[PDB]
Amino acid sequence: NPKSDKFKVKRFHHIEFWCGDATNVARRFSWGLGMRFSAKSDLSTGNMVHASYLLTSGDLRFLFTAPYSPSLSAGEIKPTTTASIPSFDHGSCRSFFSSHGLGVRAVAIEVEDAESAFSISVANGAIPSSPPIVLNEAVTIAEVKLYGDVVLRYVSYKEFLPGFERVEDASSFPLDYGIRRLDHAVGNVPELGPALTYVAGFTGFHQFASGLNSAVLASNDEMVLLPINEPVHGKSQIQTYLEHNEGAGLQHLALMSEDIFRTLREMRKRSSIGGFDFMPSPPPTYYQNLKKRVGDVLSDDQIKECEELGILVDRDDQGTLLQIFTKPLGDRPTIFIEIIQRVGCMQSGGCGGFGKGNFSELFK
Amino acid sequence: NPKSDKFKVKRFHHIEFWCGDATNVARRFSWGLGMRFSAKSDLSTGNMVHASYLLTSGDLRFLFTAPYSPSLSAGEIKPTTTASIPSFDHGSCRSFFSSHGLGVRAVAIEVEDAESAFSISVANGAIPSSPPIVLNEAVTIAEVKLYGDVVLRYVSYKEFLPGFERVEDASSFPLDYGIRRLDHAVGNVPELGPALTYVAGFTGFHQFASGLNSAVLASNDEMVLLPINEPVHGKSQIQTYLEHNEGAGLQHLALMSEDIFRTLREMRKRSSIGGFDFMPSPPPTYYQNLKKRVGDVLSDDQIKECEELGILVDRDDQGTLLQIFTKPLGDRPTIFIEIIQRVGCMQSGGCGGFGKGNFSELFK
Ligand SMILES: COc1ccc(-c2c(S(C)(=O)=O)ccc(C(=O)c3cnn(C(C)(C)C)c3O)c2C)cc1
Ligand SMILES: COc1ccc(-c2c(S(C)(=O)=O)ccc(C(=O)c3cnn(C(C)(C)C)c3O)c2C)cc1
Ligand SMILES: [Fe+3]
Ligand SMILES: [Fe+3]
Repeated sequence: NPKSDKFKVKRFHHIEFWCGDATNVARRFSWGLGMRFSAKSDLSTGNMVHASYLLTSGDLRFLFTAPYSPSLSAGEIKPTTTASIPSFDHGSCRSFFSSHGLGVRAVAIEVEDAESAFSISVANGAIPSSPPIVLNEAVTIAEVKLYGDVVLRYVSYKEFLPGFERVEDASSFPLDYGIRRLDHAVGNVPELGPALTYVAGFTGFHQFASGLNSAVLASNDEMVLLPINEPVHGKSQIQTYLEHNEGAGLQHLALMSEDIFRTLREMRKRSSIGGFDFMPSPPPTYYQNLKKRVGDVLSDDQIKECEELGILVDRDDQGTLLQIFTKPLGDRPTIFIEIIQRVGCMQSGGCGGFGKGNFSELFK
Repeated sequence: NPKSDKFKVKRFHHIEFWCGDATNVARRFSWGLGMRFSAKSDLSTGNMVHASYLLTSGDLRFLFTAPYSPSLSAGEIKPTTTASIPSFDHGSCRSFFSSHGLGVRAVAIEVEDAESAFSISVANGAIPSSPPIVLNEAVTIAEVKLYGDVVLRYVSYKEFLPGFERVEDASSFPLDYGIRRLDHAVGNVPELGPALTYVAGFTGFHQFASGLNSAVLASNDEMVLLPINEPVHGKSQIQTYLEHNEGAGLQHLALMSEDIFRTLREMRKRSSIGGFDFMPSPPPTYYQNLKKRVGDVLSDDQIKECEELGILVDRDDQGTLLQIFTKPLGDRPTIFIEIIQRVGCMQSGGCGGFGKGNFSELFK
């Protein structure tokens, strides 16, 4: 839109979850989402600091990290660290998890120059989290505060980060349920205004046009979308999140699927056998009314298939979007996932909206 | 053997894992081990303190617990607690996990009288962890220190604990790979002598007849088996465990299978899709030699099936045992699982031994 990015942003690079045990979370997510085990950085690769496992599905990258006993790297100093992600900190990790529980620590975006991106962001009010560091004279990584204890990590290149080792053979089963990339990453905050002013201030991201108030910030080509909500008192779902999460943090990750019907069949088969659960499906009435609001974009047959899978539908102009939501990913009623597929706008980011019309249509 | 139990022990009741996120660990374990989601105690059941999920497979019960934000129960006091497991403590839980990582907090055994069991144990040198508390005038639970931060929980009745809610319908998929009960729970300690003297001292358990020294303690009917190892310096596998685990703790849980061949086929199918990995199989030579050492108990065909599944075999007198080991359950190279099936002794506990002969046969 006005295209005011203060630095060249390319696209989402990865999402990093800080966990208690990386192995168990990553394996659960791999099976439930159909993401392949692609790379690792841990004791077997010489990393005495943290255990990190990368899952991939198309362009989507989910990183799962947990801290080893500090005792293993007690003789190291930053200049001699065996960690592959220099920003990692045992104390910060444990504190983050103890406070918020399983959740996203970093929303990483690929930029043309992470060093430049960091300096420009800070010059513009971003709170530094981790300075630019050049890994193997090939990749540069830097971090600034986004909201709560969630950071925005900048990654630039001159597969995954150096230090990581590609997973081979049978250790890497080719799971794939259709998920292809991260559409949007939404955060919950107590006060939307200051959060918007802060994030838009350091990145230059423009605004992309109950119980909550929301706003979507987007890069120049609107492919990187960072929405934010705040609660509206007088009980907000966003307020309950803030309480259980102990403050602001990522609310949901919307994952684009090249075939949402296939992704939902595959995910639903695995719900009760190690996978993810979905929220209760809409009533039959929602599908009756769907025939009247999107009848021109989806046949009666495509609508029945949406009903079988509990898929929700909504639309703007230019496009339509199919979406569905999982139940919380872990113990706390905080972070959850959204599976989405957009029809139209030939594709332009945000085609079809974000389903705000479903909040209403669902209640009816 | 001498049958010196100081109180009436019945059998293993459950194993409790203290986690960062109970939901994710429990769902991963459910799928990888084929254990049904049977009961829960969390926000939906009114528990504002902890999230606890029970998985069952035959008589085997695996409990997964994680602490919610203390803020949710900040107005509670022990006399008004909403926790279903009165021994739970946010601080202790977080400390345990931060220190050791994902692992067993409690090895629970059913006794005729948990109050009596606790008092007698303490009179005999057991270090109290949690006093006897009567839940819903129906179940009594008490805890004493076993080793490290692992406690021995006594449970007596007058399904699972009160407060827990049975999982119904589709929320409980009937997974079952053949696992039926807990055979033995082994702990690693720095000094075997004092640990044996301590545990045998308060329970009356009798001794059931490289790099390590081990000893097996057993109840009267030898159905409850609590083995313990210590490292032997001059690098012990047990020493590496102690370092990564930050001290003593449960090393492995041996799970009895009513059909180890079926359990291994099912588990192996799921290894790379959210399940558990197994250690590298024995060489073909191990199976050639197996034909000569157990040829009278297992046909050539049964031996080839053991080779396909990587199952190890060993024997004493009275019986033979089939066993296999998974790779560590979580991030740290600490706790792992053992799948076992015993042939003979018609069944008496410990029939066939524990595979000590395999340590040698494997190296060759
Ligand atoms: C907690 O239970 C839930 C789950 C999903 C929704 C829900 C619904 S519902 C009630 O229909 O199910 C419709 C759209 C969106 C949705 O994902 C969204 C809404 N606005 N935006 C922005 C980008 C503006 C934050 C989104 O990303 C969401 C989260 C609401 C409550
Ligand atoms: C860490 O890698 C491993 C995995 C398994 C074994 C292993 C082997 S191996 C080398 O053949 O694979 C054979 C038997 C047993 C076994 O489970 C055991 C041994 N003694 N006892 C007692 C009860 C006395 C502690 C047991 O419970 C075990 C743990 C050894 C190293
Ligand atoms: Fe969304
Ligand atoms: Fe064993």
